[PDB]
Amino acid sequence: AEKRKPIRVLSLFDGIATGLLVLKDLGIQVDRYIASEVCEDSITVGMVRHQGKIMYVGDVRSVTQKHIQEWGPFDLVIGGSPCNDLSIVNPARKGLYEGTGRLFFEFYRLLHDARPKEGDDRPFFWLFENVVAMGVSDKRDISRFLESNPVMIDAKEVSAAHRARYFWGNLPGMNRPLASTVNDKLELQECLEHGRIAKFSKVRTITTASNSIKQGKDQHFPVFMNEKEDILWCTEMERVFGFPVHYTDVSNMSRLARQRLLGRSWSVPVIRHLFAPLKEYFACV
Amino acid sequence: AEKRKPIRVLSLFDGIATGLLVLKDLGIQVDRYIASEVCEDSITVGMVRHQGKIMYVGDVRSVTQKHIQEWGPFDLVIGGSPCNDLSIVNPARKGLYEGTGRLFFEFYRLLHDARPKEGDDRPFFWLFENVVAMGVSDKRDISRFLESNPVMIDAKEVSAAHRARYFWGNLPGMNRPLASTVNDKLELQECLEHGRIAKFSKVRTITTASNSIKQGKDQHFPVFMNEKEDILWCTEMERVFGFPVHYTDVSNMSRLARQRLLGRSWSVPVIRHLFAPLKEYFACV
Amino acid sequence: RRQPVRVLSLFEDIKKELTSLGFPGQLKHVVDVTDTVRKDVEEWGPFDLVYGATPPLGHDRPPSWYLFQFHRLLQYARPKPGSPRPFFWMFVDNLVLNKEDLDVASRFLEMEPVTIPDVLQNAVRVWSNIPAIRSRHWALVSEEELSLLAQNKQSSTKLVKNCFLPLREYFKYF
Amino acid sequence: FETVPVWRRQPVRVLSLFEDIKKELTSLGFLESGSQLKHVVDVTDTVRKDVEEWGPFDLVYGATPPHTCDRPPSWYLFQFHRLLQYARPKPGSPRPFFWMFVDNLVLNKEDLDVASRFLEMEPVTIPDVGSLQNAVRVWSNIPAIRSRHWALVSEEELSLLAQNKQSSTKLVKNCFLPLREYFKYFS
DNA sequence: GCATGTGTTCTAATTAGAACGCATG
DNA sequence: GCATGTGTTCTAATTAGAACGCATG
Ligand SMILES: Nc1ncnc2c1ncn2[C@@H]1O[C@H](CSCC[C@H](N)C(=O)O)[C@@H](O)[C@H]1O
Ligand SMILES: Nc1ncnc2c1ncn2[C@@H]1O[C@H](CSCC[C@H](N)C(=O)O)[C@@H](O)[C@H]1O
Repeated sequence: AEKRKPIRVLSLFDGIATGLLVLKDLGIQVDRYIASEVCEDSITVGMVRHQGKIMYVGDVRSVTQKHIQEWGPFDLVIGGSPCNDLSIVNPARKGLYEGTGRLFFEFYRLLHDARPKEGDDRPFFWLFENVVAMGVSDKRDISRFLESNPVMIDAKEVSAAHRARYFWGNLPGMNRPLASTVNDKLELQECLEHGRIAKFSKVRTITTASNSIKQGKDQHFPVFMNEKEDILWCTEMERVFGFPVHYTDVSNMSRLARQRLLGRSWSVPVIRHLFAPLKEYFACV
Repeated sequence: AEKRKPIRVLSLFDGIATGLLVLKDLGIQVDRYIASEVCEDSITVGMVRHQGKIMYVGDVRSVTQKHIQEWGPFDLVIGGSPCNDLSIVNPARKGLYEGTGRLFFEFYRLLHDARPKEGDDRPFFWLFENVVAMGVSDKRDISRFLESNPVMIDAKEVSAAHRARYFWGNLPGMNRPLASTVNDKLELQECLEHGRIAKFSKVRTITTASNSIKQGKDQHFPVFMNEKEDILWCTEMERVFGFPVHYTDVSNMSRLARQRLLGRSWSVPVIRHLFAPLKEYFACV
Repeated sequence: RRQPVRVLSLFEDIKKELTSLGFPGQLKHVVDVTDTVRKDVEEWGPFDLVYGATPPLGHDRPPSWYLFQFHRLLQYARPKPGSPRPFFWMFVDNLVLNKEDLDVASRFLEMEPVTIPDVLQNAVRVWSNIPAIRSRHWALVSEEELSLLAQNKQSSTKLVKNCFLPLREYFKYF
Repeated sequence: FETVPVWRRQPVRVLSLFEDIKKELTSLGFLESGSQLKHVVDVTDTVRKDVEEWGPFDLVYGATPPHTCDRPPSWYLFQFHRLLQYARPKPGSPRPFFWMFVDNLVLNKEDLDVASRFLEMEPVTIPDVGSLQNAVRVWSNIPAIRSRHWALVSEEELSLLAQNKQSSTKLVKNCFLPLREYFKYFS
């Protein structure tokens, strides 16, 4: 019996390298991790937090079919496109076919370019992520181009924050019930620094809008510290998202710059739940 | 004298609790650590990074004789008064008797109040720190009021940055030469994150100025990254000063707020050297 | 002695050009391809020509929609990797797509567009795998004129049908 | 703190800082007509060994200048406190130990707060004397000064005194009065 | 049901950058 | 000599906060 070989990943719209982070937590060997990203803040985090393992390739629109063949074969193809023109939180959203919603089709093209041809029964896994708060047509259109329906997973059941997301893909057992682990921080109190009191169990969805860190329409402060009320700290937002502490503390970034990266990123425990069955297919530490 | 006992410390102008950090690092058992601090950011760091061990008392001018007597007896009295009116880098400095310069006398008063009575044999140590770039008359008066001559200790010998500081005190072997330990990072290169290259061996004195991080009269950038110049990151400044990484990463503080705290604090290895022989005089857990 | 051709027609009706050019039902046409899964195109028999085109200048949907839906159904109607016979596809634009949409078109269809002119009056952009669509040293026309041609048309086909011409040798017969 | 019989009393040794009170203490009879009182003005280089050498003291006097001060107003207090702690006797010391700091309205509210913080007590307003003519603020460990019911002076009426005097006695010299029952009287 | 949102924009408070500053080892 | 400096105060550029918005599950 032939032994399992390290996984080969193409990560589109990588962000702060959550995919690589999760794979390394699962102890999965990764031979190559080729990621497409434009934001300087995102790429800088990736280089530092992973010691330059990631081969950064640039704009997703610069990635050709031959490049996919030349860099391949890819065992895993993950991606999470901008939802600034998809989410119904933006009254100025330009839909799926205009603005940045169009970037979704780049994941669509490259996914088709990365798949094995006929007569190739080799394992090929992929995952696409976006919000549930989008347009009905757009949700349908995404399902039509990917030829699949999304699994809905709220990070509310695995973290201390609401985050209902859609997940398209063929990962083994995407639909299976979510189980809590020993190191799953479900309560807000678990994510706070010492001497700080949590007012709520869960917090609402964290966005790039800085005031999304305040709960309710009344904009309540989430945390009480020392005779005054306070918002979540950057270190606490990281723990809420399931990221390592001080993960985004690079390149002199402010609170807003860090919440911008975290705001658009994945919930680590959710991705871990989805990537966990990949351990059965590839080499491990 | 049955055995060694945990040290009782009075820290005036505590800042980011460099003293307690060092006492902890030396394994010295601490009975109490009473800090007089007024800055909100500073106090927050000390509360978080030391788990509310520190007993904060507020303004130093609010600390009375009765307070010292009740809170004590103190084994160690350390302090580093503001130099923003003492350092010659400030063209509008007010001197030792005006502005924040007069806060030095508050240390002089509390030192006098904390000292043991006549005929008392018990060990009592004190340490006072301030800059070298002060007036020749201000340096004179400080020595006169403290009845001692200071020891000039530059952090460049034990860290990766120039920091010529005067140290008044009575600690065992303050005059002995500085020996670089295995843990000390002596060059800027060792303090940088991955993928970063140092343009200089040692950086110049880091003040609260945003461009004290730049070098020379030409204002050169300290590091190289991706064939493009850059300044030091907050995490890197903490390595240069000798602090733990992300020690100041609290309360959503910006780069300025973080550098403002680091700029005014002590070089950790310098304090580690000075506090080193105190582990003989006190209980070490 | 070469068999005739199953044509899949997208968005615009070429039942006139293919019948007047002499190219009973061998042609399939769909107008709203929104709910067209893979099985639908598969059930409509094999295809030797998959045609799609943007609506005439001044017709009601985001210009990239036609380009994206074309690429989707085109990948549905491809034969086995071991080619059983001749397969051809072509996407026709009528100066609707802007500069960005042309970059998207070229990238998704993995080849540069051929500019098809008329004397200067009506213009057409063509993406096609036909070795004879490209072979024709097509009459050169400047882009600026093409932009002005659309600007003078806001105020309000032939040799493109001869683009069907070189498809005769592969097919039959009339 | 207690009063001792007349014959056991001794001539007071006085450390008079910034301002000589050799004329005030003589007219009251604390020093003989023949030359006991050390008057130092340039205490900037005065160390602890100097004061100890300069002989034990019973009364360490302090006062801010009325005029032009070469040094900041707070400089006089800080230096006074420094030397006072130098001249303090051993805990088992016998004779009366006294100290005094006098202000001629030249210390601001912030500097007044600092003074009372370092000397661990609030000052005493001594007026003299029918409109008010002169007044001084006094810090001392002398019982009678912080006990007598002096005339109450409004702060809004003291800043007026600092206005016309900056535009430029007997009862004021009664701060040394209650020191007669502790040391030798000469007449 | 209805209230929740991988967003964008605008406003005052802060930031990051740079000029200014001259006595001192 | 002559660079240096536990700072302060100018900008133009961001930060941090709040308002806005309404379709979707
Ligand atoms: N044209 C483009 N090419 C590549 N990446 C792009 C892009 N336009 C936007 N992006 C990136 O797509 C990302 C979408 S948010 C997804 C981030 C990711 N899920 C994470 O875990 O961090 C953003 O970080 C943005 O920088
Ligand atoms: N009135 C006061 N009472 C107590 N601390 C004060 C004060 N005025 C200023 N300070 C503090 O004195 C410090 C001067 S620099 C002190 C730094 C400290 N030795 C360290 O290693 O971190 C500043 O933190 C400032 O907040």
